[PDB]
Amino acid sequence: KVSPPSLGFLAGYGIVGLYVEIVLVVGKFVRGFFSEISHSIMFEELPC
Amino acid sequence: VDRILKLCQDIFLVRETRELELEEELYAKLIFLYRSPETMIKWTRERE
Amino acid sequence: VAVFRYLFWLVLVVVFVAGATRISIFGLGYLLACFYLLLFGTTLLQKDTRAQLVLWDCLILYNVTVIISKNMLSLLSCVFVEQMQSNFCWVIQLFSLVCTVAGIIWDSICFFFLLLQRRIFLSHYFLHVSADLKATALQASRGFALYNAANLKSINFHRQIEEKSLAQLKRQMKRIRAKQEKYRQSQASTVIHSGDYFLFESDFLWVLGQATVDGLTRWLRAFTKHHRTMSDVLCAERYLLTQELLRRRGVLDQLELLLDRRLHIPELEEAERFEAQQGRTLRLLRAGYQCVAAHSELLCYFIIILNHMVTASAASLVLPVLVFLWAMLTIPRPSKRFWMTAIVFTEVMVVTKYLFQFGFFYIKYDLVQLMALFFHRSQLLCYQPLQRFFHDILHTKYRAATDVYALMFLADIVDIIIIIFGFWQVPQAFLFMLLVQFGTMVIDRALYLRKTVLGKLAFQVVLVVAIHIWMFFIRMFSQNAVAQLWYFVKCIYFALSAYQIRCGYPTRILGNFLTKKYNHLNLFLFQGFRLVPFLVELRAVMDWVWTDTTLSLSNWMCVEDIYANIF
Amino acid sequence: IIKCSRETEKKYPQPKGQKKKKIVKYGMGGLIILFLIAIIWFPLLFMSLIRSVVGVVNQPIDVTVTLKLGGYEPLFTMSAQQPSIVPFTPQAYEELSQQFDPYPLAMQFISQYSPEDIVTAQIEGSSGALWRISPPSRAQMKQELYNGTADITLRFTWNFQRDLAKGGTVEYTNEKHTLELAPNSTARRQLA
Ligand SMILES: CCCCCCCCCCCCCCCCCC(=O)OC[C@H](COP(=O)(O)OC[C@H](N)C(=O)O)OC(=O)CCCCCCCCCCCCCCCCC
Ligand SMILES: CCCCCCCCCCCCCCCCC[C@@H](O)O[C@H](CO[C@H](O)CCCCCCCCCCCCCCC)COP(=O)(O)OCC[N+](C)(C)C
Ligand SMILES: CCCCCCCCCCCCCCCCC[C@@H](O)O[C@H](CO[C@H](O)CCCCCCCCCCCCCCC)COP(=O)(O)OCC[N+](C)(C)C
Ligand SMILES: CCCCCCCC/C=C\CCCCCCCC(=O)O[C@H](COC(=O)CCCCCCC/C=C/CCCCCCCC)COP(=O)(O)OCCN
Repeated sequence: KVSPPSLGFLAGYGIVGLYVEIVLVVGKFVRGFFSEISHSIMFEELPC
Repeated sequence: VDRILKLCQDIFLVRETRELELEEELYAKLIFLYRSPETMIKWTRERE
Repeated sequence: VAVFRYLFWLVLVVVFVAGATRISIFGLGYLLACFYLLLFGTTLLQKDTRAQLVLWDCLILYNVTVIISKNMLSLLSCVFVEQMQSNFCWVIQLFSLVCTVAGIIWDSICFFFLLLQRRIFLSHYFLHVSADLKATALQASRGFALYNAANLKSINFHRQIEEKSLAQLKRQMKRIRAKQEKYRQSQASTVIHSGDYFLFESDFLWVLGQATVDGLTRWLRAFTKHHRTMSDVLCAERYLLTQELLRRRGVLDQLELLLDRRLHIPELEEAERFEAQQGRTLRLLRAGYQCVAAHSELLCYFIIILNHMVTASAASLVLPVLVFLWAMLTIPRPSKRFWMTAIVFTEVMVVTKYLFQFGFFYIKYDLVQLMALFFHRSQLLCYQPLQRFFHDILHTKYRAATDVYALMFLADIVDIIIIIFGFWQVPQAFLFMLLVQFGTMVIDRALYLRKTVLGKLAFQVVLVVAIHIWMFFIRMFSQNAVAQLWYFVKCIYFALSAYQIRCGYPTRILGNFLTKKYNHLNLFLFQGFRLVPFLVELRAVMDWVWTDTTLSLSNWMCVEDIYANIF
Repeated sequence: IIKCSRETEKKYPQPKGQKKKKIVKYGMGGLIILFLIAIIWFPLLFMSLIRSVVGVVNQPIDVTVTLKLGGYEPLFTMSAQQPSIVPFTPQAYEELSQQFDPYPLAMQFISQYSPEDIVTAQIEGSSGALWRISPPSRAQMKQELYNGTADITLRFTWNFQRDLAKGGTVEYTNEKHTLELAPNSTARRQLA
């Protein structure tokens, strides 16, 4: 047969890597966005 | 931190008994506590 | 005791194996005899010696007839080339007429075992053993009453514990209501924005192995303690009855709860001392045998799923499904109806396998099921709208009602680890089964958070039937071996879930489990849980989604983060 | 933004009655959860699909064989073109299967390479061209073959030329088969 060489950096070493970095960075961004929001309440609980 | 732990546990238990008419009051007390560092210092002294 | 009491089951096994080993249609008699004797052995041993002697004489007559038939059939076997070759092939497959030159060793071995057991039947040892079996048959109702007393006492204890817990909850609730109303009166002289300081008023190497095995056998004894106690009291009672039996319940009062207050018999004390003397090398194996006898039921489930899992994916899979829906949901006793249906299914399947094994138109795995089911049935030794009636029984809310939720979550997590490791098309289906597993996680959390039970039953039945019919799409031994372990983990998850269904979701089940004690281990596990991405925020969002509250999403997240930090 | 939030709260003031925005709840959490399920499912899906490949067979359009002796000249060389290249029909594939049915390795090796993946060239043995030989070369051939007790070897080689529309990376794959002969032996004698 013939298979396209687009596989290149296949899973286990290359593309799986790139995936794991991007998932860690997005997870850290979301966790910082959702968890850190306690310190600022002095600036949002403003009634008037 | 015993007072605040008791407060949060009270929030959770008043939640688990489906009396929603105290959850707002308890949350208001907690948010006011975290709205002013002077009170949290006043609220976290050491027992004798 | 081994020779005079545990040999009849062995000869039954020998008859079965001889019938199975020979494929020709002469071991069909061996299989039918094995089934009949395995069913009727208990009632057979209690009858009068003449009956058994005649029956086993009939059996040995069958044995000699079959061996003589094979001997005379060897003649046509060795004249097969002229006539029987390429003619009457159905009969040559039926009788399996083949020359020798030995090959009938099993039949002679069974004949020998038959004569040996007949000689055992003649002995007086079998006479008093039959007396002992009669006593054991008699004491069944007393054992049943003892078991009922034990379980009712346990249920009452659990009820009282739950009652005191609810009393404490009511006391806490009164306290918090009193505090809030006192604050209201103090302030008498949206609402979330409200809040003021007035709420804050201050008002040498062998010993290592021997000790380890001693610890193991002590753990086994601890696991078996209840069975040990009831077996000991029942056996002491039976011993005194048979000592009394020369030729009502009042005679049993020579001495309900697990009470040892009674007189003593020196023979039993000496026997206990002697079995303590023999703890050098058989202690661990005796403890293991006592454990498998005391439980005697979950290993039936073990064998049933191993046989359904080991190469019998074609037609065995129906029978575990019944288990998951019938044995372990109805009543703490799956009972006689389930056991008879399962065993008749196994017997019919093995006889169909034997008939379809011939050329006119397996045994190793199933014989284990047969012996296990018969052994468990012997151990028990006590006995259209009905479907809707049983469904109603499934929703009564009268059980111990305990909740164990971390267990199936951990089982699902281990299943995810197995599915991830199951790579080094099945890999293509791995993605779909992974996603549906995540969906099952979400929906079982949904079901749990609302304390629903009937929805849990519907989820259980649909999930098990789907995951079992999914084996129509199931290298086979090398690569397709992680999948069977994954299915076994699904089984343990199903067992936990259906046990939870039987229990029934106790009230006051909320909060973070890991935050039960403020120890170092709980801290470390809590941080480890917080270190896995896309779990804690999802768990907060989902708990907020299914629970009934008042705070907008951000307020819920704030409270959860606050609780975690202060914890 | 805080003031605008306060004003929109004033516009529709929800009562003390709790009900926590049930339906809106079901919407918002739903969107959130799908997004969370969405993102991670994508680079797995994209991870897997980018790895899926169709087993498109590459059948060589042309084949060439040559038979050369010594380092002097090719004695013979054929090239079966289209009609001498028979791809196996499925039926030929089963035929190859039963012929090598007892042997398990043969069955797995055939089971991998589909009938379209295995072809046969009907090289025309006798349909040659003139084998020109420079007479110097011929004479030295004969003299060495007759008295030269050296070792002379063939250079028999096969090349497969691929479709080049069906890809195939290098499309002139070939292997050489050089096997030494025996002097003072009837093989060299009959060749001479
Ligand atoms: C690597 C794994 C290995 C596993 C090995 C497993 C075990 C293998 C060996 C098993 C051998 C079993 C032999 C059983 C023989 C039974 C004989 C038997 O029951 O005879 C009974 C005899 C004959 O009747 P009787 O009393 O004269 O009757 C007249 C009248 N009633 C009377 O009072 O007279 O009456 C009697 O009173 C005679 C009693 C004879 C008792 C003989 C018992 C032998 C037991 C041997 C056990 C061996 C275990 C080995 C374990 C090895 C483990 C590694
Ligand atoms: C595909 C072509 C072939 C199909 C073949 C289908 C064959 C179906 C045969 C079904 C036989 C069912 C036998 C059931 C035996 C039950 C025995 C009984 O003892 O069990 C009771 C329990 O019975 C169970 O509840 C019955 C459950 C029935 C469930 C039926 C599910 C059917 C699903 C069909 C799905 C089909 C999908 C499509 C398939 C192609 C125990 O009750 P118990 O504890 O003593 O009650 C205590 C109170 N007492 C003292 C008064 C008695
Ligand atoms: C790493 C951990 C260590 C384990 C590693 C694996 C080791 C595997 C070892 C396997 C152990 C096998 C245990 C065998 C248990 C046999 C039980 C059988 O004999 O039960 C009989 C009863 O069986 C039932 O009647 C059904 C028929 C079953 C027939 C089984 C025959 C077994 C023959 C064993 C032969 C062993 C040969 C070994 C050769 C080396 C007798 O019971 P009975 O005295 O009525 O009991 C009355 C009271 N009850 C009912 C409450 C128990
Ligand atoms: C290839 C590796 C993938 C990662 C493997 C990690 C292996 C770790 C092995 C053990 C982890 C077990 C610990 C977590 C178990 C928590 C058990 C539990 O209590 O369950 C709930 C479960 O938590 C949730 O409800 C949220 C999770 C459920 C939704 C699942 C989302 C989909 C699954 C994601 C798996 C992860 C995906 C990448 C892999 C990382 C982790 C597997 C949380 O506690 P509560 O219910 O508060 O306790 C109540 C006590 N009565």
